[PDB]
Amino acid sequence: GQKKRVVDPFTRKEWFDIKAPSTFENRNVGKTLVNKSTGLKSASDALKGRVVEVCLADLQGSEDHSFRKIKLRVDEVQGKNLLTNFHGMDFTTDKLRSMVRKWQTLIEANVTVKTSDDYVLRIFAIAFTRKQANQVKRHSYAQSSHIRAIRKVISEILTKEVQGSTLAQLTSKLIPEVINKEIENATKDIFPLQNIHVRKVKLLKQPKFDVGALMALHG
Amino acid sequence: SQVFGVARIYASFNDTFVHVTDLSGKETIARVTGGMKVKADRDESSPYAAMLAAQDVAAKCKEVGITAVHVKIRATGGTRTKTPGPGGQAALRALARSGLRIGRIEDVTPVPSDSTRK
Amino acid sequence: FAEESSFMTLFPKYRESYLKTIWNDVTRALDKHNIACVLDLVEGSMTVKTTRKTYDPAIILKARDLIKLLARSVPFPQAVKILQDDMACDVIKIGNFVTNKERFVKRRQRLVGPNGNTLKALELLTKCYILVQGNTVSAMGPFKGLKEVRRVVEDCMKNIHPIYHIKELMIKRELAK
RNA sequence: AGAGGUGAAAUUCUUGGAUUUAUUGAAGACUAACUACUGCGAAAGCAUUUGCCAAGGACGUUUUCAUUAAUCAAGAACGACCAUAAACUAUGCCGACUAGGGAUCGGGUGGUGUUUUUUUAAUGACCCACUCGGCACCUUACGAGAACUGGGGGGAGUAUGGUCGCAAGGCUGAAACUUAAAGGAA
Repeated sequence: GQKKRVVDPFTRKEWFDIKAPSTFENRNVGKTLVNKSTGLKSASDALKGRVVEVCLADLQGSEDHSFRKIKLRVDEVQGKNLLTNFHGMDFTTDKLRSMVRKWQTLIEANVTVKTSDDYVLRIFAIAFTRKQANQVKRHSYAQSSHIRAIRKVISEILTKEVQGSTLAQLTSKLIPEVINKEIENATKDIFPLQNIHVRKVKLLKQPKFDVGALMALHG
Repeated sequence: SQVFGVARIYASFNDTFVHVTDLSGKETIARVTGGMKVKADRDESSPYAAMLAAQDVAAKCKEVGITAVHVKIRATGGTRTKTPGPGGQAALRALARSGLRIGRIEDVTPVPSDSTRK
Repeated sequence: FAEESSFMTLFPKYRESYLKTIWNDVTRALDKHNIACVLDLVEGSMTVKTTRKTYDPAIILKARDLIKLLARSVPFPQAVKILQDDMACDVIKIGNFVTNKERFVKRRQRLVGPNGNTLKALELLTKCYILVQGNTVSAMGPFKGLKEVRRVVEDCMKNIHPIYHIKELMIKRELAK
């Protein structure tokens, strides 16, 4: 039948840019279109549930985070800016596919933790069994009592590294991968365990807004 | 100095989709699929159809102001083929040939992780 | 051009005496496409990396397929047929079709065939290169052949014999010509 | 303004906006990669974490009971609503039977180097020898190895004055009628 005609919708979009919080280095991550702020559904309301999924290599400037994409959720918006908070962290799928090789065991743990705020996180971890130098046998499998003991010490150490961090302190904690060195130093009297990672931090529920804390996080 | 969008190339068998969105992924800058640029209904997955679709996507992208695109390429995935079909290389090649700078190519196919077959 | 891309797979230990011999030919075959690549034997890895002179954006994905094929133990002259545009990989997954190990290994040996006849006939009819390995079936080839071999392998893991599908392929070839 | 899907199409969804993208929520099923000639179970079978419940195995033992044991006919346990597959190229010389070899899984003993580490309680990983027991694999030496049922006897052919059937004619119309219209054939 008869369908519709056209009116160009990129005249009524607005180019808001996105600011990253002060936990990172250089923090102007990009821009975003949204419909212009008319009355009855303004733009600052059509935002604020928007996440951007950017790469930590850009958010830190150095290339040795070329994996590890992180998510920023828009919460405050002012001055044609977007004021974003830490909403997640992932790996790219080709990272963990570049890690998994057979004749070893992958131990993985995940805890449901609450930070020093009323944020709750499901934070994951993966860790691959290593064969030592001077090991002749090809396998280096774990004996599954060692898998329980390693998963226990991993769950204990990352539920201790949260509850003792804020989201600012925890994003600042998982920028220079230092929970990984904590896990490895805690684990090296059970099994060797090459390339421990955290692989995933999931926001589950967030406390309230607290605009002053958001603005203090930014600066 | 660039303005970055994201590509969202879905390169299945039987079809391809070049769908540039903004850096959030919410608002859409010119989704044109492969099956509308040439239509005999069997030629729709082709490198030629992906070439036409990606070229006019990049035209509208430089119209709106996007000079560079992060590329995220996916297959049909799930409990199915998991390989980027024939349009993916051609859509990425036309999106790079038509002016846009290319950043951060990443496979984003849904690896099903214990799927629902039997 | 392209800013930076890098992919990496990691190979099992027995392959390294082979990869060390074919490595100059991978380096030449990628350096005609302007891609760097390293072979790290102290971990057992292979990385492909987009250089500054890489003017093709989607060539790093074919180099990714190349190093993961050399990890999955196809030969090199059958492996660098992936760097050309009409070719693609596939890994059909057959571990999760049936319950008992007796029926599983008999259906997989039904896929390979008596003296390899079913596998070589399917390779000829679909113009593909198939490796039945473990509980998965790798394949390279054109896309029509890849869809053909996927439905043949999954139908062979269900109960219908692969020689029926091969007869239908011969019939369909003669009806297409 | 197409999307499925196909060798091509089609059924189908779609300006009440499909497909794609983003956020969110639910429902059912499953437990990818790690996944191996490896582990467990009487077999059928068994892969997310954590807890509880009982159980099983080998090993260790200068513990205890004292022939309680092995074998299988019988028998016992496991194995009115929405509908589904199974086998399909395969293999080897059998048992009372000798040594082994490399690897691997579980336990144990010894050796003395590196990963470990320290005055919170333990618990390691690897290497080497020995050893016990497993799923397998590659060789070896030596032995009578006999006293859900229903069946004729080889392979490849060849021939037929027998028995039992099928099967050719020849333009239809159209035969009692040398007969239309329309068609086949040339």
